[PDB]
Amino acid sequence: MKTGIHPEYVDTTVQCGCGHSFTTRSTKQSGTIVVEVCSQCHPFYTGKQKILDSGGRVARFEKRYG
Amino acid sequence: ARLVGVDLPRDKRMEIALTYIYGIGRTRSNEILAATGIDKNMRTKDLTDDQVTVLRDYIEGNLKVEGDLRREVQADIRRKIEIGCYQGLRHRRGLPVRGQRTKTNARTRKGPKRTI
Amino acid sequence: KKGPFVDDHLLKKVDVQNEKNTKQVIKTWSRRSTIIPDFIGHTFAVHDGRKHVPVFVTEAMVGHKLGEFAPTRTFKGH
Amino acid sequence: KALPRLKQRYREEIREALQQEFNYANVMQIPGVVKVVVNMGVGDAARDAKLINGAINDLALITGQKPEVRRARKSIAQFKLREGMPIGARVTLRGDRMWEFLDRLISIALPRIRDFRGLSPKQFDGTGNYTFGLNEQSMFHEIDVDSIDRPRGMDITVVTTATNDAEGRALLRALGFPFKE
RNA sequence: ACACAUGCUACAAUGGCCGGUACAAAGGGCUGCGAUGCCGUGAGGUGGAGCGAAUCCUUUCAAAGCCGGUCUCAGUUCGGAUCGGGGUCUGCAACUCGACCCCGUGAAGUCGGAGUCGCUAGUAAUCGCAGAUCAGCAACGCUGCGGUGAAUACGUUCCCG
Ligand SMILES: [Mg+2]
Ligand SMILES: [Mg+2]
Repeated sequence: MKTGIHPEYVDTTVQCGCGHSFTTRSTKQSGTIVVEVCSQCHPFYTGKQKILDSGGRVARFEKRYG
Repeated sequence: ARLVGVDLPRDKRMEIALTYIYGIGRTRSNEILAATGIDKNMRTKDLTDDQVTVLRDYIEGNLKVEGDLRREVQADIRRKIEIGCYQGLRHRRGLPVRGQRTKTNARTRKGPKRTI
Repeated sequence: KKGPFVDDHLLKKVDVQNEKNTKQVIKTWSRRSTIIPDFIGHTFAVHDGRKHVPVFVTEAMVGHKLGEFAPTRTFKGH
Repeated sequence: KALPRLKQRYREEIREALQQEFNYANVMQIPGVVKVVVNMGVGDAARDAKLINGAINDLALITGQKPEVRRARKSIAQFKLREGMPIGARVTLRGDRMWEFLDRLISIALPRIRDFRGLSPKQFDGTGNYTFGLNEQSMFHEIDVDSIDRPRGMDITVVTTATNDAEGRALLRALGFPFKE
């Protein structure tokens, strides 16, 4: 690494909404970062819901009734 | 008062005040404010400093703070875009999402009535 | 608000049909609605003015009228 | 800490998992991440000389390094360019600076990829190297939403010593890289 | 997607939002207007005192304006077209095809150039009305039609008859 052409570095605590906490290095000088996703893949549930959201023939029938 | 970055009305029912956001509907705002305790009768001008803090803290549990919904929806769409589900390529090329009209109507999604 | 048009012309026919418990095509100019569950199990003849397209029936199908499936025109792109 | 959390968990969990799944019959033959490079793309050049500096600043505070700019290797007529003009930036990360970047990515940025629904596992080259493109910009919590002026997306790729594509696929699966089939 | 027309909605501080709030001028009702109250956020629904009527019904019956809270001069909280969906309405029939409230997406338009047009006394604007024509609604254009209330005036030289 060079002398000072890069930003500073300091410990960083990343706290999530559900209560989870991570510790890692970053560039934020505040030392604490609030995030909206914990160590759990909400992507999984989002995909599980939107794979069901699909469907056009079932919708046409569900509307048809006859 | 001010919020985390979204502008809200002053004397409109809390439901419509929070629904004015592009990503929150009327029923969504109602069911979100009910859990926090902000009845739909009280207005946005008579709120307390803690009523905004509790609202922000709750809209992170089930739903997402304004900036968080902004960092949800667009790349939600972008992921389901090709090679994802057919709805992706339906939304990309500006095509009826649920099979709306194409020529005679549905000009809202197709664009303005250009003077051609 | 599940009380829309009753479509008596088709209600009487499906009644006389379920009185015998058969599954046949109801030949009638019924292109109005099939809201009531009494229409389930039986088949009808859509009258959009030009022709008819048969379809199968079941129980989980509730929510539209009888003619709003495919318009009087056809969508093919080219 | 001495070693980042990502490397700490990798060196044992992912190593033993990869070994038990594809026993290479010799140590040091297990695929291990070599380097992760982020390429900030441009091409509006010849019309604005400030967006390049803006994108450099964007790559800054996202990667703890000084992004290096690439110059046009050849002038093009259709696309207005010129030999020697700065077109595009990149940042290469390796070691602890790569592990921290990757862990922060998988933990915030991917979740910050707006409502991340998954990624296509077909984005793999012939030698087990992954690549994925961030569309608009700033999928991290380091650049302010108000400071963000215009979308300047980029690409991020990870290169490892994987002989085949299945090796890199399994490595990323063991890692926090969710895939969708 | 248009050349055009008696020509709504609007373009905002002489404007908007909601909770509350007074007067009157003043048509019609036998296969119809339709109240206290219960059902709804809304088109509406089971029901019906009253009614050939200065009564009851459009409720004891609106608003501009009026005393309070606010936006602080902007494609916005004014503006509602279009759209997906709950649908309501009268109709055997609301799909190519009517009217309406509501959940959401939220467009031209920042008082419009050359030009053209109404108007001297309760006249043209700034808030209002509908019966029959319909079983059903385009009805915001019509046939009848209340209220508050100013501006100006050298003369027919000038365009038109
Ligand atoms: Mg979380
Ligand atoms: Mg008639």
